[PDB]
Amino acid sequence: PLHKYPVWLWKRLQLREGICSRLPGHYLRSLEEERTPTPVHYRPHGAKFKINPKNGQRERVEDVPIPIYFPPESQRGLWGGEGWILGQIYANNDKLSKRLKKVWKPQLFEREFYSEILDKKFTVTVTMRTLDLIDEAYGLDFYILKTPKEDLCSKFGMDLKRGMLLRLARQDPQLHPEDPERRAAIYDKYKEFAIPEEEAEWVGLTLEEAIEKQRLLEEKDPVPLFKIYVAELIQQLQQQALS
Amino acid sequence: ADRMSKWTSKRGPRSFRGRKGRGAKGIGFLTSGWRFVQIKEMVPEFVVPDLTGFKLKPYVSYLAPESEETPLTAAQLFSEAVAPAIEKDFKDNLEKYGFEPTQEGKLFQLYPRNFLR
Amino acid sequence: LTYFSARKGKRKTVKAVIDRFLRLHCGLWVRRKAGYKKKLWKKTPARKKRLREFVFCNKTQSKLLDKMTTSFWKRRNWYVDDPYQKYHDRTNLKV
Amino acid sequence: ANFVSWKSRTKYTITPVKMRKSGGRDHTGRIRVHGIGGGHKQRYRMIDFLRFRPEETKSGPFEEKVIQVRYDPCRSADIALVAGGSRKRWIIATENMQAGDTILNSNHIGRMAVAAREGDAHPLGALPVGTLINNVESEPGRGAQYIRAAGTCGVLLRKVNGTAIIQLPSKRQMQVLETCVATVGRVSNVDHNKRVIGKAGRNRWLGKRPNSGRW
Amino acid sequence: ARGNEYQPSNIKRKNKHGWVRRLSTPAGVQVILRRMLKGRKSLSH
RNA sequence: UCAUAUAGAAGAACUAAUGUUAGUAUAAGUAACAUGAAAACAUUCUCCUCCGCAUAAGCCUGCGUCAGAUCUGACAAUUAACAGCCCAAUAUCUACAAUCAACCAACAAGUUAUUACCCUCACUGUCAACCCAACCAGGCAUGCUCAUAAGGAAAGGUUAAAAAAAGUAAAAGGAACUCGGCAAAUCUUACCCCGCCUGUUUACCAAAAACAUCACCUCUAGCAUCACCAGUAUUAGAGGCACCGCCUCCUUAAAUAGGCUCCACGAGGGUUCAGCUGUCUCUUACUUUUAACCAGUGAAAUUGACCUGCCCGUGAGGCGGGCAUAACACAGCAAGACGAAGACCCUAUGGAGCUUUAAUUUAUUAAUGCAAAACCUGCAUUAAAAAUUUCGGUUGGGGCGACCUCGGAGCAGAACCCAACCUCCGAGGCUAAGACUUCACCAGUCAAAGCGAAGAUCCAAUAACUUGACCAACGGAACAAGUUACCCUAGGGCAAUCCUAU
RNA sequence: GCUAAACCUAGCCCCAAACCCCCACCUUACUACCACAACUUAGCCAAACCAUUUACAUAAAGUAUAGGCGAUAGAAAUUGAUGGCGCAAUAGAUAUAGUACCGCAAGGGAAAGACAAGCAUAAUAUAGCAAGGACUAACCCCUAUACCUUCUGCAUAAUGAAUUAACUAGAAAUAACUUUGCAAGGAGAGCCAAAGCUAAGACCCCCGAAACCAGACGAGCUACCUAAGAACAGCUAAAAGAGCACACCCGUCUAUGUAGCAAAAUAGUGGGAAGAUUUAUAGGUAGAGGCGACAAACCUACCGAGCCUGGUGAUAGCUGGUUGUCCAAGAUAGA
Ligand SMILES: [Mg+2]
Ligand SMILES: [Mg+2]
Ligand SMILES: [Mg+2]
Ligand SMILES: [Mg+2]
Ligand SMILES: [Mg+2]
Ligand SMILES: [Mg+2]
Ligand SMILES: [Mg+2]
Ligand SMILES: [Mg+2]
Ligand SMILES: [Mg+2]
Ligand SMILES: [Mg+2]
Ligand SMILES: [Mg+2]
Ligand SMILES: [Mg+2]
Ligand SMILES: [Mg+2]
Ligand SMILES: [Mg+2]
Ligand SMILES: [Mg+2]
Ligand SMILES: [Mg+2]
Ligand SMILES: [Mg+2]
Ligand SMILES: [Mg+2]
Ligand SMILES: [Mg+2]
Ligand SMILES: [Mg+2]
Ligand SMILES: [Mg+2]
Ligand SMILES: [Mg+2]
Ligand SMILES: [Mg+2]
Ligand SMILES: [Mg+2]
Ligand SMILES: [Mg+2]
Ligand SMILES: [Mg+2]
Ligand SMILES: [Mg+2]
Ligand SMILES: [Mg+2]
Ligand SMILES: [Mg+2]
Ligand SMILES: [Mg+2]
Ligand SMILES: [Mg+2]
Ligand SMILES: [Mg+2]
Ligand SMILES: [Mg+2]
Ligand SMILES: [Mg+2]
Ligand SMILES: [Mg+2]
Repeated sequence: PLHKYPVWLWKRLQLREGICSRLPGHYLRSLEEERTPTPVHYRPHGAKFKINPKNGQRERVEDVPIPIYFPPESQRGLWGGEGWILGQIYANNDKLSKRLKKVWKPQLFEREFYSEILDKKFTVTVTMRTLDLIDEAYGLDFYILKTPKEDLCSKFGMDLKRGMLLRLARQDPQLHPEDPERRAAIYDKYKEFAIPEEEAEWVGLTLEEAIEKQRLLEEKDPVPLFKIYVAELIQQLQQQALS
Repeated sequence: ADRMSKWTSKRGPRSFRGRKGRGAKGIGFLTSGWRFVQIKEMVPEFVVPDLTGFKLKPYVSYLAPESEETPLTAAQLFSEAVAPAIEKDFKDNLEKYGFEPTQEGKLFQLYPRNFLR
Repeated sequence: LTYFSARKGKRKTVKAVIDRFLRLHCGLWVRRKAGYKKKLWKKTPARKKRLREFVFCNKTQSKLLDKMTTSFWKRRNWYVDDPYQKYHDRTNLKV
Repeated sequence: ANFVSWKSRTKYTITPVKMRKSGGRDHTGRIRVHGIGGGHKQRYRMIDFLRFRPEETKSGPFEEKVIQVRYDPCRSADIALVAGGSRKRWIIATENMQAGDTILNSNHIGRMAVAAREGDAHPLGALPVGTLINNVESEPGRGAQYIRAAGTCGVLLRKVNGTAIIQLPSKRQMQVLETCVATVGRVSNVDHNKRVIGKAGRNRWLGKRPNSGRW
Repeated sequence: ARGNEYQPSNIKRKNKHGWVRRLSTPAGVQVILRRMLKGRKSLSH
């Protein structure tokens, strides 16, 4: 026979049926939405069209992203967007020589980074690209706060983002006690990434963590029906009395 | 080389034959040297009543009226259990009418069940 | 050739022919006398004259190449300044 | 393979412990070194090589007297049970060590070389030039790793500022800090070379087996 | 002489083909799942 | 749609794939199998067993009763003291063997103090003629009985043919048998080759002269907590060799057989003395199984159909020409029905290998060298380690060796064409009617007039005008050899020179 | 006359629509009850080898483009979007069932329910592909070298068939030809058009390798190793891989057996039998890998490379087959 929905619509169907159905709207929107990562390992074609030399006509061109592997060890660091390139090469860079296996891996370092909204020093593994992006962004905090989920591609980075966004949203005093002026300075410096708390709690959560959070949020000890029935009795008795 | 027939205590070598029970509850624990200590508390003491003078028998005469199936529902129980006390006291803060808010300080807990049929 | 493509299910042409032969619309095929560009220094002038020519292909070759090319390459083509515009048609053919 | 290596003891004691053979099998399960397996069951005596170890809450050079000098399956030399203070230790003995002898263990570098008895433990610098030493250590406070086998003499060659050059039995030199503690003499069980084992059964008893292959 | 390669032993049979040995590795869970799918009523030895 | 016809459709037709499934045949009522004797069914007798009893392991009700049949159902059972199922924590300790354990002699070197607890016997195995071998002269650990206190039955009945199997006896002779004294009977001797010895190996054709082995020698390695190793140059790993000492003409009557030193040993190989014997000269008798007959139960390979003869000829039960010839069981035999697994030669642009100085690679590792922030990342070079891949054609007798394209002379005497590893030698100006040709194509060849002057394709360098090597296996894979005695699959299989007589 | 022969439905196939559903149980699963963890398809296969390469709405278009520019691969812009000429018990699902049974395991995987052959009634009579011409007459007379497939024809040269019943093997484009519609236009958009277009009709099989690659299952047999156990009478000799010889282990030579008692046994004769011995029990090593006192020996009866599932209907210039009637044309230059 045949299903009533294709195979790739099953995920989107599941996101509407059960516990996943009660998640807040904005989290679902942030989850379903897809964005292409910024190019990292390939030179993107500048324009939508191009003249090729072999014939001379105006042919369309697209940029097809290289597929890159992120081993789980990166999820504990900030690799930027970089990663492994698993593929093949021609031996002598001539097409008539053997097709050989090849893996290109980034050059990783360990370093220390100071987060001001967190006022904490983290030890993180990174790559030269991550340092250059941080410098171009004028600080680690800005780099983690303005970059979107897709370019970071690091659960650690998204957790940092959730912490910083929650710290800004609450305006909680725990950043720098005994100097509120420094608190106000730091908080207002990043005043642009100020989103409400209800949206701050869910930033970066994977789907499973979201389901667990919703369950814990709604799980509750059933109310004794004694209270319910006595309430109904009291309502009926009051109605009878006022009549 | 037989895998369809059930697996029971009569099957393996000495060790298996000993370990595997036969659905029978335990009542104690093994101490040192394969010595068994029984506990008087883990042995179900039956509670049989005094049947003397009882006017009911295993069966009921065929000369009995029929009736309708009315299963007891929480509402039905509440209706004649506590409601009349409420109404009598409604003419002039819930534990006084039998409500039990928590179930740690009673011998027969209702949820979870700490007693037996 | 490929009588049915895996992705569409149509016939497919052998592009090694398109780059070698020209189909005059009404049947004939014209080629270019292999051996003509290279080694032109020990060939007699008459031989060089022969090799430059555009020659026709006999019946079996024409039927073969008709098989190796789909319908698109047999249509009626109205090109602006076609050096072969006048050869598309036979005139006064007896049998 | 569930292979918890037997060398799991942490506390030190003179009582033999229960060896488990390997047969050449490493933790994975494959023949890593061919030609090993079988042979007589053995127990292991934890021979202590830091021959200058002062007992709890004590210091300064200490004297110990031996009790017996017995065969040992694992070694090639003959171990000896030395008693000192309130402590017994298994230590590799030299050739001319009899039950009842006494031995000194010191870290005290004297003004000049102290004539040392043929079983005592002294820092390299403390010895004179041209003597024979055993149980040398690469660096101080580490333990004896170099010469330990049966009947092997290690000559001391020279001393310079803060270091000493010693000659290992393999006919080559090495430098070590002058505060490294060695023992003067020749390791016991001399002429262990001349052991004609006679028959393949003896090889099997020791632990070796004949293995073709070794790809 | 051959043919008697099966020297039965309950310990071995339950150790190298049993429920827990299958469930102690992804391949074994795949085996159990195949035999659940095909309908078998003897999933594990 | 008429309601067998006119149309439209389609899993649309089986004398044949060692086709598949089911039925029944043939060989065939053949091969093979089974129950010690008498009886009064209570019993007695004859004979046999390295067997029996128990635990373990395995199996799971698998000869208990009753009732139906020649196995089905119901009912019943194996009672824990034996065996399993264990342990409160922490620190401490825990040097000396076992061998009747004492003498000698060795080497392979073999639990408690404190803290916490005053609780009692629950749960499971318990049967049998049994398990692994499809049902079975096979396999099956331990304790005890060592010929049995326990357990069993080698002959369904008969007769005493052949051939076969096992055994007993044998006149005279005693290896004349034979490849060989294999088998059997008897128990002795001597040497030679190989290997030092005990051991190990081709489960299912090789137990050896092969492997291993003490002894010797060579090469590598200066050292921590997962092997070597809780080891350290008299150690560890990897190789060669094989202790130790010494060096780097007789035989027979007759004969192609036998005749670095080096004790001991060998189901190793060869030879010899003496004896022994049915091995033989030369077989014979008896017994047992088989056998043949009666009764019960009852297969399998094989089979185109058969109404299934001999001789000669052709190229043989079946054709031809002669001969023979009423039908039918039963037991034998092995000349014929090319009577029903295993080899050998050749082929495949089949498969899988092995070695390489056969082609391609360095992806992985190891060294370096260069950039990257004391270690990892990227690039390059060098090597080992591997990885993918192939084995042109004609042929003495397949191999060796030559040749492989084009051209000229006889075969092919007189249009054209016709083979050769048949016969003899070399070569690597433009435009345009019409035609010829190397038996295809691709190439190749001649050419009036007219106008002007007198060895393929693809690739790279190219503005170009076009250009080249290899492709000589010369219709050309862009770059691939030696070999398979371990191989696997698909398949094919009227004599120049001479011998002799008239 | 037996044996049989017959039957219908139990169900199933392809569509459409609709998004589908008390107790015990991860230890030895189905056991009331104590201190680690998951995150590029290679290759069979084509190129007639093989090495780069090789596929996973309609139209534009098999066009641009890619490619040992070979085999082949191949876009986009834009366009517009309850039923059955199905099976009916060897069919249809493998199904009454993933059960029985086979295998240690992964895994494999059934059958079936409602006067055909073979025989009997009734053995045969010279002689012969078992028939034909016939004959008053069954035989007797004359004629007469079985069938399929493969080799030049084959006497059977070779291969295949005991026999009956059921099931079992020609799927499609490019042109052309025939018949219709319309015809300088055809076509229900895209395409063709110098009589063409649109529609229909006709034509391209089955079984079979050794292999390759991927992921699972296997060391209850055997090779080796680990932990903790067990056995070795008697005699001779006293600390020895000692001698003779039981239990135990092996398997020298001969005979029996060869569908056997046994897919390697039996009887005798033999080697070892306190050791490098033999052995019960649990664990380990996993397939180009393990192990190996090297024999290409062994890794569950078949190992110069296990077994199972998948890619897989692998490929096969090779072998074998290929089914109604009747007629007609129809054969040996060569590169
Ligand atoms: Mg009809
Ligand atoms: Mg058909
Ligand atoms: Mg047939
Ligand atoms: Mg017969
Ligand atoms: Mg018989
Ligand atoms: Mg009991
Ligand atoms: Mg007990
Ligand atoms: Mg019993
Ligand atoms: Mg008896
Ligand atoms: Mg009998
Ligand atoms: Mg009889
Ligand atoms: Mg005689
Ligand atoms: Mg021997
Ligand atoms: Mg021998
Ligand atoms: Mg009979
Ligand atoms: Mg003849
Ligand atoms: Mg006969
Ligand atoms: Mg060929
Ligand atoms: Mg090949
Ligand atoms: Mg000529
Ligand atoms: Mg010719
Ligand atoms: Mg020509
Ligand atoms: Mg002229
Ligand atoms: Mg060629
Ligand atoms: Mg040629
Ligand atoms: Mg190919
Ligand atoms: Mg069926
Ligand atoms: Mg079926
Ligand atoms: Mg009939
Ligand atoms: Mg014949
Ligand atoms: Mg046949
Ligand atoms: Mg084992
Ligand atoms: Mg095929
Ligand atoms: Mg061919
Ligand atoms: Mg004709």
